[PDB]
Amino acid sequence: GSHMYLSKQLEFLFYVSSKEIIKKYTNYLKEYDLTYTGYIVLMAIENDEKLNIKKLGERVFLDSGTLTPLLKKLEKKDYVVRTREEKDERNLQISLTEQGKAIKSPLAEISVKVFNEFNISEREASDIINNLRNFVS
Amino acid sequence: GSHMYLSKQLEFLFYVSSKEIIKKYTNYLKEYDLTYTGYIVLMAIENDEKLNIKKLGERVFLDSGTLTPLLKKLEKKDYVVRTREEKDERNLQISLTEQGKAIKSPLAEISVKVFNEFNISEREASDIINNLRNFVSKN
Repeated sequence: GSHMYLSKQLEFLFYVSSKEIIKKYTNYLKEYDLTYTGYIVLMAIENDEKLNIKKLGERVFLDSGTLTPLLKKLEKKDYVVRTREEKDERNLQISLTEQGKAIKSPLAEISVKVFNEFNISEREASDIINNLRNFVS
Repeated sequence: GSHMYLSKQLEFLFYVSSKEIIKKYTNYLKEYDLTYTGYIVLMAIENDEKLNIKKLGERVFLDSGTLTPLLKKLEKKDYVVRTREEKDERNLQISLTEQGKAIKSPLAEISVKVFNEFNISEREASDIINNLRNFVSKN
């Protein structure tokens, strides 16, 4: 009732919620040699798209400290291509490779599998969506 | 139907709410030279508790990869200490120091400030709480 108690409950429940979700993603993704964050990046890059490391970090809310080594990892696995620009070799363009393009869409099956494990009704899921949408406004 | 649709919305919204939340905690934690994960570890350890890096890792959903460096960093700040119980020295315990249990007092003020920023009603907050409590409870 006090905002102190509600805030501690919100803190706890958002933390555990997101961590339980991520743990399930990590389990499904391990056989793809992917982390949850690597998954998020591949899904965020739109297939015919070329984009800057800074624009990608904004879309996905990661700083260059995290993205940079992640991209090299993805580049090693041949899911992303990191092409240095002609004039400024510092500046990098990021795009999906052919297999990076392909493994999206088996990866697109994973979200259904993760959330079905929580066994909530469509109604409960719609309530959570409406809760969180209003929350993110 | 709607399972594919609903799962994408849920994924997105849990991802973005977590980023928005952590961003606000990070702001308030600058003062204290603590990372968000640092804050979470300090609050998770009850003032007079001893526990394994395994068990602490369970609680805060962190593996040794990430916890090991975190603990040594908190230990050099003098907030935590690592000890082995004489009954079984194989068990490496972690517990809070005196000044590690101390500054948990001003840190405990942060959560109210963070969630106040979203400007939701007590009814909305209570409903979020009830819905997430239902979600988490089946693990």
